[PDB]
Amino acid sequence: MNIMLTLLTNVTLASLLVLIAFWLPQLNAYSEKRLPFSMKFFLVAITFLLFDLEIALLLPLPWASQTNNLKTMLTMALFLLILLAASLAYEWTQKGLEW
Amino acid sequence: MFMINILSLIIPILLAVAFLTLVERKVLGYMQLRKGPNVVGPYGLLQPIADALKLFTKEPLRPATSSISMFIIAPILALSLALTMWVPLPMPYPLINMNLGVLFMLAMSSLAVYSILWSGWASNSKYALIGALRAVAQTISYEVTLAIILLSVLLMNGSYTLSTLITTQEHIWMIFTSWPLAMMWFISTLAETNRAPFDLTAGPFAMFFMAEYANIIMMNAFTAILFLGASHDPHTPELYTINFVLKTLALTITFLWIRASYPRFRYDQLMHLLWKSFLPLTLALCMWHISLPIMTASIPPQS
Amino acid sequence: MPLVYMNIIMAFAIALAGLLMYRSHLMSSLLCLEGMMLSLFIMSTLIILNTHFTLANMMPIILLVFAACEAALGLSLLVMVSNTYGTDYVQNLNLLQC
Amino acid sequence: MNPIIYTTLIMTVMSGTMLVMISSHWLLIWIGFEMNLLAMIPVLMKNFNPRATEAATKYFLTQATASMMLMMAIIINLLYSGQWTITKMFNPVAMTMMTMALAMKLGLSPFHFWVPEVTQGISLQAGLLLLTWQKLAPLSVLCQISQSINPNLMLTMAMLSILIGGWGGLNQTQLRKIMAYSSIAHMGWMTAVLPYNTTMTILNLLIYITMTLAMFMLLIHSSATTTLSLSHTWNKMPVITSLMMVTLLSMGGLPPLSGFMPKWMIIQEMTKNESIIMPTLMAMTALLNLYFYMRLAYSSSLTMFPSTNNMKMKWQFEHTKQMKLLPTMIVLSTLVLPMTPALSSLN
Amino acid sequence: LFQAEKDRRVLQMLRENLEEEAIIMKDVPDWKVGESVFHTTRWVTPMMGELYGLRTNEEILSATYGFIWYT
Amino acid sequence: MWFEILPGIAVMAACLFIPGMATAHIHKFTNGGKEKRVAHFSYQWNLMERDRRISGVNRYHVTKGLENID
Amino acid sequence: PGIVELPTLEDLKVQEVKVSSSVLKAAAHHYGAQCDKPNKEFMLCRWEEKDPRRCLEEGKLVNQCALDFFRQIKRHCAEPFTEYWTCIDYSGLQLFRHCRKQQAKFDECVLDKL
Amino acid sequence: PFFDVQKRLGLDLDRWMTIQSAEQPHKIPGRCHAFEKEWIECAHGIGGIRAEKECKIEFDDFVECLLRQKTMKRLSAIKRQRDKLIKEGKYTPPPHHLGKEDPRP
Amino acid sequence: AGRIASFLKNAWAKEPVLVASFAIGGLAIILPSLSPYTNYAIRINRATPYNYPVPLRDDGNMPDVPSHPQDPQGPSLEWLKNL
Amino acid sequence: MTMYIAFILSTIFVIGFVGFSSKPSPIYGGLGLIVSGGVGCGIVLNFGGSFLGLMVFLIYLGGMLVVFGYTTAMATGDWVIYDTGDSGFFSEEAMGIAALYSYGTWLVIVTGWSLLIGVVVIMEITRGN
Ligand SMILES: CCCCCCCCCCCCCCCCC[C@@H](O)O[C@H](CO[C@H](O)CCCCCCCCCCCCCCC)COP(=O)(O)OCC[N+](C)(C)C
Ligand SMILES: CCCCCCCC/C=C\CCCCCCCC(=O)O[C@H](COC(=O)CCCCCCC/C=C/CCCCCCCC)COP(=O)(O)OCCN
Repeated sequence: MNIMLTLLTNVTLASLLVLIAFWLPQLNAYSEKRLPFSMKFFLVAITFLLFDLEIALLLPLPWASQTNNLKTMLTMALFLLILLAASLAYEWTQKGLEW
Repeated sequence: MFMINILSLIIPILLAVAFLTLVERKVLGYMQLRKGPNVVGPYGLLQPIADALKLFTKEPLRPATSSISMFIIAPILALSLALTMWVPLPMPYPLINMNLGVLFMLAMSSLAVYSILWSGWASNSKYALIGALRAVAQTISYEVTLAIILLSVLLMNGSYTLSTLITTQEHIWMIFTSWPLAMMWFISTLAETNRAPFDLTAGPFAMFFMAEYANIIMMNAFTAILFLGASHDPHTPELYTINFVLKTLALTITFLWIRASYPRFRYDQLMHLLWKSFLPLTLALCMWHISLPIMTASIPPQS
Repeated sequence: MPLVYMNIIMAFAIALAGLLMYRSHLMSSLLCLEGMMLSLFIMSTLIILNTHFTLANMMPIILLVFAACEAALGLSLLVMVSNTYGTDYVQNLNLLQC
Repeated sequence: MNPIIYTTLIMTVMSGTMLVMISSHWLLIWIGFEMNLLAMIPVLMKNFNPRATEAATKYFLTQATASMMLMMAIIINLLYSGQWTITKMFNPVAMTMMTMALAMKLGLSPFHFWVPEVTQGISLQAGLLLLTWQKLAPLSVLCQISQSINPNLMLTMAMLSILIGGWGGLNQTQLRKIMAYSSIAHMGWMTAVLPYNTTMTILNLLIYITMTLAMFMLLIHSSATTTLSLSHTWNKMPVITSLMMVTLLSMGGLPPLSGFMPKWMIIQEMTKNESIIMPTLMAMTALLNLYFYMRLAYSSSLTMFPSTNNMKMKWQFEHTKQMKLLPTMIVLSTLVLPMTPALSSLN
Repeated sequence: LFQAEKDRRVLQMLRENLEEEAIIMKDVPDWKVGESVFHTTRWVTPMMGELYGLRTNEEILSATYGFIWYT
Repeated sequence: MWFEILPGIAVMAACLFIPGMATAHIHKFTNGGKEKRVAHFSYQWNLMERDRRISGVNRYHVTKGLENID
Repeated sequence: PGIVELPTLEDLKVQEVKVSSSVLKAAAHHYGAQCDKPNKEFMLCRWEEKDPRRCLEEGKLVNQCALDFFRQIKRHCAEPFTEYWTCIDYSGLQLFRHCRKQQAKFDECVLDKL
Repeated sequence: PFFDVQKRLGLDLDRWMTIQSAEQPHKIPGRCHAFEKEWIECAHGIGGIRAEKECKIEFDDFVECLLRQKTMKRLSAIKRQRDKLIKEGKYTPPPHHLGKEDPRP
Repeated sequence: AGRIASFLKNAWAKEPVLVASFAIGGLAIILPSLSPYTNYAIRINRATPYNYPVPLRDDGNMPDVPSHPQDPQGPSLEWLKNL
Repeated sequence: MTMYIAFILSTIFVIGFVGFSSKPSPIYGGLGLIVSGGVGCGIVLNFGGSFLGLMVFLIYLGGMLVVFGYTTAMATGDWVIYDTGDSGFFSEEAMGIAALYSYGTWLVIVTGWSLLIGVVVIMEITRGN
């Protein structure tokens, strides 16, 4: 309820102020007178997507520290971060981070 | 009285960002052996007002061939997200108390790139499209390390609740516990908002401009809450408010200082910077901050 | 089985039908696939939360990660096809025929 | 690609198949399918050219749609019963969705359209892998839930696959499309006995895998992808052509060859369940597969086609690389009929 | 103490629902008052709609979304 | 001189002061002169609900002491 | 299939504990120390019977024991307890940490009296 | 087909996530824990065909707990009859159901 | 030994970020298995009561189970207080 | 009762799905899918899945649809089935999600291997030659 009302107020104020900005100077009269598709940017976007997926895997860490199985969770988190570093290293050594 | 609270949150931010433009020209001017605006108003105090009036009265140059839909949607989304980022923050008490406030801010920052994408696509120009693609790639690249650093820092907090950051830093700032993460976080917040040395790129222009400066001030507030924790007394929150605002002002003046001090990077240079210096160190420090509470038996309480 | 589940299943069916139409623009095919996985995420999350089955709170995350990886793979394939022909039109993939 | 990367990708494909085969949780089976799909694409696109890219994108689209349908079936099954184990399906609608997804993965009719084009686009090694190894996981999943399948739908798609393969193989001159239609027909034969006996399905799978391995390895040895190119094989290596003719006769179900075993056992098992009409139609339709096998044998070994002058240089050279197990596969696909009662091992 | 209060409150709500149900369904021919939908006689925790089904909308909405919407 | 930048910084400081102080004052005003009660974890939400049902005026912040136990 | 049996509204009548959450939190430690036996009897019956309708008498007993505890508190240590729960009610999180002084006052008062 | 590697080696690769009543973290119970437990204990060691034919009562109760079709049907019928009576005008809700009651802790 | 020292000295120059990253990661991997406070962290996690401790039905054969919380029987938390 | 807010959100979800399923002007289809994803996130959040809804809204919207738009730019009844009790002093969803590192070792292993293989596959496919 409160969050819905806050978002609605933000959107309403932004819309009102942008529209008055776009319409206040529209009342007075004036004159009123490709291909390249670089591959590197796509690789940057795909690398961002994959790293974002691995980050999403890393996100439940603050709650995983209270499990009473500390050794197993530490091993698994270190494993995830090690494979993240391995992905970065593989893309580094295969000339995937060049311009 | 919730609408009154919402308005008393929204309006002062716009006034602050309106007077932040006057403070930026003054600080830069004095760093350049000159003065800022000191004619319009007793000390340039009316300069922000004059600029706003002139901008809202100047003709808008609609491309006459662009898609009007995305053209009008982009500033709405930008300003709405910039204003929404403010609600979660605790100064000392948040307008809305969220359990996953930090995650909410991360999600909003993730959305923030759609305005750039839509403005670049609807501009009806190939060069503007190239610039927009370049900016979007830089933004997503740096938000990666923002997220990783943020979770590494929160590993000492115990949750995603923003109010818990005040309790965590009751005796000592988080700056002393992990300063390298703070350094990389500050540089990443520089790169996120397209501030020098990373600034590689009438109405709608005014709207976009307001959104950027509100994002700058919000980044400063989040950084101040995260790394320089002020002591909060439940029977007098005004002290916490004063300390938090002073720290935010100092950090914003620090961005202005950094703008006045340095040249700018190339694009390949900033991509190499991130992907080959910040990401490896961020991963190593994330491993270290995962291991440290277990090694020292200092796991934070909440679960 | 209440009406919300029926609405989500209808959304999944609509996304599947839109995928199987192919007016043009393989990018729209990928968009339909991602709509299908989003519908799957929503409906599985609702099932898991309603029954208080604590241990399957993992599964939506796994589904999201795997489907986004598949999305990246499909995007790469689309980019290669476009670089081959200059456009992502469906009818340009007629070299192989039954 | 790099041999290390190729070996890692092949191991990932095999590990995804094994993960499907050994897991008891539906999510893990879905994960195995996703892993197999993810590692399969570079193997198909190993030799980069527009045809391989088109085949890879067609295969990706089909498999992604099938995986989405399978995930939806799993979620519906979970909704109507809080179970994740691969057992009785527990729901009529969920079962129908799952059966179509597995048929799309296998290429059963009417979801057969992608197999010939994907096989034609890819090379012979990728075709071998796709037509042999990529059938284990869906067939194992179908076997695990064979007590839940509606016999009408399974038998309908099986008979449709047999008819479609028989008719579509008659029109082909390319060898890879012939092999694809043969695979479709054999899949249709395999899935017509799941409602009654899964051991027959596994026996047919083993026999077909052996025969297909022998045929693809022979085709790789004599590097021909068209009928006319294979018609030049007698002028250099007639033994290969004779072995290929024997293998083709075996693949047509002619006794006393090995290929007669699966059809014989499936007919006998289906007759035990008071089913008479369908085995008769199935044999009548397999006659078409035998016909185009005979046409290939006529063009290959039983007659001598004209040659070219430049074969004289090829007469002077020997194959640098010899494929191991080719001899074993030929013998196993030719002369194992007397060992038929060994199927009781639950192969 | 909270457990005891919760049990008493739930039982009271169930009893009031039973009383109003007995009053309302008096003229329905095949209806049975207070009939279970389970074959077992084991106690089953009631749903949200079993306790507030006949109550007003404001407290239905409260008991459903108050904790979620409280920020 | 450099202190001529101070007026703008002071205006910014007051503008940034307004939100937090306003929120704290509204929280004290609408919660009976005390801090707004926070409810994560669904147990202290039940505490708030019980307080509201005990007060008798449908407000949780109306605190019932030992005088009400008779 | 079957009829669900429910106790009458008379069986659910009991003198309720009409103190708020802050008072309960302030008195919780001594309440658990003193009223342990009826509470544990009730909770053992609750996890053994798995039925609320089988545990009403123990609920009435725990209500009575809590009432006796609070009557003793009112009789002997009214004002230190009042100040302590005034603390606990002021805070938004109801933290014990903020006025350990009043906690010490209440603790020494109850130690001297009861 | 199915190669039971887990049962051969006692590995428990994925069995922990199969059912509601299998060792949830912090001992958090499923909504239909008792019904599924009863159904599983009924059908153990009996085989699929016999489990389906003989343990139908437990599975029916489990499905009723899971989807609550019968309960929602009964509540909808009760509410519909109440609406019909209040539209006709022979029934008035008590103060308990009109918000005028006295709440209890 | 000389080759490794030369490699480390050459990597510390012109590549300090990677050297620091590898050092920090290796230390984070190695040290937890050697620190004695990880068992303390596990024990602290054990002592955090999230659930209600359900009492046991007394049958006269449980001398180790306390009858009241103040009884000496049962686990103690004096070690946590001393920490 | 807000006139079945869950029902309204579900209808908006289905309408958005019909909107982008017509496949007009893939940028507009992406906009429709963004709206549908936001509505689904709202549904999950209103149901009680705060963390999973935030995962939708962050990962899906801000990474995957953003990459989709980037690539495109390069080219030319309720409230009744609910529970009765409380959860304790924590959220069951967070506990179940965090159990991934203590219970789901196998899941973590297979997912990490799949992600690394996906990185390698993307590199190999995009080499070209
Ligand atoms: C036996 C054959 C070995 C050779 C063949 C290997 C086949 C492929 C490799 C994958 C299999 C690895 C086995 C791991 C199975 C997971 C279960 C086992 O490890 O026990 C876990 C213990 O976890 C272990 O620490 C996992 C360590 C192994 C992971 C580290 C390296 C993994 C690499 C494997 C291949 C991945 C890619 C290659 C990387 C180089 C369970 O912990 P536990 O606490 O008792 O019980 C949890 C339930 N509770 C919560 C109720 C208590
Ligand atoms: C065992 C721990 C594992 C986990 C920790 C790691 C976490 C994060 C670190 C990994 C991130 C990915 C690493 C990617 C590796 C890329 C290698 C590379 O190609 O770099 C070379 C350059 O660097 C190299 O020479 C390769 C690596 C050099 C060795 C680095 C350090 C090796 C070990 C040092 C520390 C040993 C232990 C520390 C003990 C210290 C005492 C306390 C090429 O650089 P260019 O971009 O082409 O620029 C050159 C043009 N001017």
